[PDB]
Amino acid sequence: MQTVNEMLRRAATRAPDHCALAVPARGLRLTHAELRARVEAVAARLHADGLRPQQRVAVVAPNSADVVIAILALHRLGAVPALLNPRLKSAELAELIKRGEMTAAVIAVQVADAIFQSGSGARIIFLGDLVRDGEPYSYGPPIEDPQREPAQPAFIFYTSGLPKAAIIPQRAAESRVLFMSTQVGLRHGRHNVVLGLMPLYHVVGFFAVLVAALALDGTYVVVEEFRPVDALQLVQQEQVTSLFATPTHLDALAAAAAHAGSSLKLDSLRHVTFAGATMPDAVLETVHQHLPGEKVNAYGTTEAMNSLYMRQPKTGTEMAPGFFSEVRIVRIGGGVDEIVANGEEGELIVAASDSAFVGYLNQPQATAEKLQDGWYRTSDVAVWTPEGTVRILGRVDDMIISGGENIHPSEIERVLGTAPGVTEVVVIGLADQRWGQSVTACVVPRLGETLSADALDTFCRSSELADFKRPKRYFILDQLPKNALNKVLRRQLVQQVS
Amino acid sequence: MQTVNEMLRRAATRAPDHCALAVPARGLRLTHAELRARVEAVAARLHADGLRPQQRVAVVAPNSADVVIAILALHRLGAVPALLNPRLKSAELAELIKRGEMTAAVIAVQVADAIFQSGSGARIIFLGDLVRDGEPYSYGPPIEDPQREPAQPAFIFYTSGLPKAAIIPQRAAESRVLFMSTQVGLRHGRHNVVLGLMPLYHVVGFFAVLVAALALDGTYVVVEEFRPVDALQLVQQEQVTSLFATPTHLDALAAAAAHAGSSLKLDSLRHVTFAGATMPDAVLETVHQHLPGEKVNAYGTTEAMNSLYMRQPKTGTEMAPGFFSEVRIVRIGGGVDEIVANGEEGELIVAASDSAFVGYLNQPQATAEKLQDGWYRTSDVAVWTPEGTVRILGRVDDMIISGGENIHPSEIERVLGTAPGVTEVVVIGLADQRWGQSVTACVVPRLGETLSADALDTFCRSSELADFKRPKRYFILDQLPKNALNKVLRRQLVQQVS
Ligand SMILES: O=C(O)c1ccc(Cl)c(Cl)c1
Ligand SMILES: O=C(O)c1ccc(Cl)c(Cl)c1
Repeated sequence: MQTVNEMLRRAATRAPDHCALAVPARGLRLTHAELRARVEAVAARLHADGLRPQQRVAVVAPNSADVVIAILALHRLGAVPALLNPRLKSAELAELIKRGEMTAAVIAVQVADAIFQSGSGARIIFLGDLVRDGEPYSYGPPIEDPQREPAQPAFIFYTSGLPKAAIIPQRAAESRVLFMSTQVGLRHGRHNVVLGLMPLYHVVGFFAVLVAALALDGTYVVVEEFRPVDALQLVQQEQVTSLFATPTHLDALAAAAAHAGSSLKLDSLRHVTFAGATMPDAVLETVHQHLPGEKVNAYGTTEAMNSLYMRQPKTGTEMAPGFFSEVRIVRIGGGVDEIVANGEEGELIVAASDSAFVGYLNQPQATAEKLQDGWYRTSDVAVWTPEGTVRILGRVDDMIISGGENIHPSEIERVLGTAPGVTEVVVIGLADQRWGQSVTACVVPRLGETLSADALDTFCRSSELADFKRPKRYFILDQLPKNALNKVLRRQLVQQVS
Repeated sequence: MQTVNEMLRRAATRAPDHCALAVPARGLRLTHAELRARVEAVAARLHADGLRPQQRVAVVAPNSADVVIAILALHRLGAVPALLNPRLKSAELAELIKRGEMTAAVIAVQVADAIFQSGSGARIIFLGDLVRDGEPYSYGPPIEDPQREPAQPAFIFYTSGLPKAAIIPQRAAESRVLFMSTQVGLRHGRHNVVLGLMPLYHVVGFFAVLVAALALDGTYVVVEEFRPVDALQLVQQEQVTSLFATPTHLDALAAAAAHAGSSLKLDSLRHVTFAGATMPDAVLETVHQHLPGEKVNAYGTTEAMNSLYMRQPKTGTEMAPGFFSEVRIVRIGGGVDEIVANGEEGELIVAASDSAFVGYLNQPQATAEKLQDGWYRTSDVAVWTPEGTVRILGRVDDMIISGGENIHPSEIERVLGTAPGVTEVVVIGLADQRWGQSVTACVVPRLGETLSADALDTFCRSSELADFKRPKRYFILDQLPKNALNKVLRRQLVQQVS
């Protein structure tokens, strides 16, 4: 295998004086050699404080040169980084670190108060005490490089109840990186300038963006806070070659690009990648119109990384498997061998091979639901298009079944979201009748505007929606319950209105 | 890990009806699904005949759809293919199969007589008895897929005394393929049409060309016999996207392209790759002038596959390490830690990691000379250019040392090869004086022409060669002893003239 540490180590020998990390904000740059030296010193220092291989260390911080150093430091030492969204509640993080039987928690954030106070036996470490603006606090001699095994735990990332801790084995790193090469077209070389828009607590943010940038002997441009025009300036100033960004980021960037024109020079940008299954047609339309480079839509999971893709996508929902991947669509709640007839909907399952997680930390029931007989079960519904591509319909858990009929709220949400006066819409099935459940739309109006159940129904009737798909009821609301990091709490909304 | 068989298996699920193998000669095409079915049937059939996993099977055949089937069949069964240049002597092949304690030999070639007659206990199998023009002889039920281990032997390839049998472990396949992606820029997709110019008994021919083509869900175009204009027609007719070819092939192709013009449409060709360390400037010049696509010079070995490269090369001798690779230049005949001062010549050594061979079959002395402390020793001399790239000088074994001075015959050969009237030149050091050895040129004249020691000396004196580098003596010959498959027997030549 080639571990993260090895990939970065090897890169450093090939390009020791090339720029690894650029923070144009802080006027900060570090070469590959310089980035190693800090990874080594922060490593030795943690090791001098008692930290040993295989011990789990929480990391809770916004993106920064300093957290990159700390994370690779931890990995280099041998410890297992558990990367947590800093947007979680104090209560939630404290609980996850408690449940994770974690040895320490590297933080930058009162959240510190909470950890102490949860009972958890985790030594609270402030990121600024380890490294500041790329400058580490050094003490102790250099340390061993511990032996790493292919199935051994390497990194922990959390899913989208509470988030589950997916364990990423050592042998997963390489294909978690190289799919950026086989699917997206990135190649080895110092031409590589990669914009760090994706957060580091997400597997794409970490493997596909940070580690890929360094392992191809390129440069990772750190972004602490996303501002659309600022980011487009970075593309121009840094000669950015690729960006991987969220649907929301791209909408921002496309419109700023449009309301710029050839004001900004974006020619260096050859790759614009995104997980755009949930991306509305209109945004995608603006992406092709107003941003340069080859566009690649990508489908993946925390659990198995990349499973599908499309170069130059027409819709955001249909994609095909790439290198490393093997995929099936099976009857919902059936065995991994129950393939569906072509054109019938089912669950997307992907082979659980090198890139796959080895289980959810301390949750073997969840694991046995998800890893069956060598497959990973996405919980996503899909259909095989006549063109031989996979169309993603929505989550199994959001699927409304009304009068014995599969209805996917995301479809309806895409239609309703275009209705004049609508700012947000979530479609849910109410425990009810006609039967099983009834299609219900919950809609927030634009600032100042009214909405009408009647007018929205009229709008739907003029749309493409098949009859049975149309909402039977409308609730107009000032707000949707969003404390799963935005993400709507579909379950909790149902409770609120029923 | 992802083994050859797995890479091809997975591809077949993603692209079952896409064309895997095209033989435009025989008007033959096979989809990925169809190629699996024959691999399975030839597998079961060999297994029904007694063949078991880990048993070594010799393969001696020119390139063809049929040998591709047989080789993958053997691999799929579990047997270990030992691929041998069909241009070797009957005596030599019989001896290698004897030494290789090989269970059977799949052949297409009197060579059959010799094997029987060498004592060797190897069941002689004619390729036409297993599969004919893509059509296999089937019998027996389908068979198990045997368990494969990362360090377990997978394939045997022979070096350039007699050829040594380098054992290629299961875990080597992936990076032996994916360097075509990280260095050369190939990406996954059915756009991939790969021209099979390289022979299948060479690791590039096999991993970088055949397996890469199929594993990226593309098409391998079979070429039984290389004809320059024919091959350029194939590019046009088949929409070839990449070719990997020898220096000799490219010279042919460039001149045929030139003596064609836009007669031939070559636009589909995006990648022209070559191992061009020994490639003369003039040929390279014609390659950039007359062939399209990005040109990539690549350095590699049977033992460790790809170790260096250059996009858009200016000379053929200077290259830089890519993804997977780690490299050093050490003092000749010294420890792997004896790095040289920058600008001093030494031996190129490359880290022995996933892609590396695990040893030479039945030759542990040779192995211990070659695999030391985690490195693979190339036996090639190199220098680090001030630009931070590796300049390959020539083999350690051809290096002439005259008056305590390193002289590389390939350099002198490149100069002398341009001298009017010279068809071939080999430079050797004669056991002699001034001292140690004396630089001697052996030159074959062009058909009908004379050569003069005096005129060649005059030519050299007008060249770039530093004084001490100039040949002290000239032997004009009608022929150079070439029975190491062309390749000159430098040792044997020395004997002839001394
Ligand atoms: O969380 C996701 O959507 C996700 C996770 C991993 C990958 Cl590779 C992708 Cl393309 C998407
Ligand atoms: O035999 C060679 O020259 C050779 C072997 C393997 C590779 Cl990858 C290359 Cl680029 C060249």
